[PDB]
Amino acid sequence: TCPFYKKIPGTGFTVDAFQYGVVEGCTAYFLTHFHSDHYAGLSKHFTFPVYCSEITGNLLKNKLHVQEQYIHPLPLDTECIVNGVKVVLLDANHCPGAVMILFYLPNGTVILHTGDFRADPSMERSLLADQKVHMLYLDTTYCSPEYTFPSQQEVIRFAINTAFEAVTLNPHALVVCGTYSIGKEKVFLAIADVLGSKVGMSQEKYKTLQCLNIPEINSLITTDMCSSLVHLLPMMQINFKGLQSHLKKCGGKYNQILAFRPTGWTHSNKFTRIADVIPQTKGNISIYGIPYSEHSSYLEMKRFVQWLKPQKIIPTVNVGTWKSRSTMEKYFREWKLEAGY
Ligand SMILES: CN1CCN(c2nc3ccccc3s2)CC1
Ligand code: NI
Repeated sequence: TCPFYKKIPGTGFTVDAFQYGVVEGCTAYFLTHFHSDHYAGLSKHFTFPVYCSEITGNLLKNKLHVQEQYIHPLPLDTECIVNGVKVVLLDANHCPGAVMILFYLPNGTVILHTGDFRADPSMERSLLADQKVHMLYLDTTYCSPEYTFPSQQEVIRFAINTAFEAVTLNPHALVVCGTYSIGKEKVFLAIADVLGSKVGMSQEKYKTLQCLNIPEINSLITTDMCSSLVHLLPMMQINFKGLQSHLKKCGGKYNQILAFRPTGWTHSNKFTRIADVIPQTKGNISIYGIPYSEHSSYLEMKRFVQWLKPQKIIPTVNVGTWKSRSTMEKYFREWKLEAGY
């Protein structure tokens, strides 16, 4: 059964609620983004209206084979009426196609649902500017002060400089990058750009990327592995065994692998600066864990919420334990007392 924090009161709407069968009273199902925990339950047999971004709709049609008659893409930054209620989709700064949803309820209440997001000061100059928001359904993934990590720009500078140095020292080195979902494409695109290569990948991953409206994508990616010196592999293969096995398949073209595992936050962020990050190495294979996050840091989350000044916050992540709920509630109250709302 569908939990309370996925229902929008005063409407027939749910958000990211496809794994609960027919939700009683639901006339429109919104999907914030194409990540499996959020789309869980969708398929070609789904027969209710789904509202989403254009990019999310391309993935629904081509990857999940949802019938076109049920896919309702909406443009961003545009007031739309859905089943008698005004809504707006805003860019979430998460993965491609990810949105936040503003709902203007018939009674005058305004609700913002962030979906998954990485809060940024640029959101302060979206259509949110000077918009009173009564209720905030908040991506609380990293809602504790220990969760620190660098900017995406800093992480990409590290990855580009590391890959360029390694391949310039050894032109027979291969670069490999792990993936298990959409998101974090800048990691492999930026490395391939500095090396003068297309990114090589499976047919299935190529299909996924073809759905993402990335400018000049045909110039950047390929299924011809032999033509490419930056390869994408499943995240599960980014280990010494998996990479040794891959190197064997490359027909003596390469004698070294440099691999990247984009993660979220890890406990080494409590000790080691991005500049000082070192790999794990065995023989001619080295593996870097890089903290490329598509969720708000604690500090980014706190700034956004203190700017927005919501009357009530409903967490959508870390909801399952009393300890995590109590921790989040304590921070919301600190933030409110500090800023005066
Ligand atoms: C059994 N543990 C319960 C507490 N835990 C977390 N609490 C929060 C709160 C806010 C952000 C993240 C977390 S993780 C870890 C698991
Ligand atoms: Ni997500």
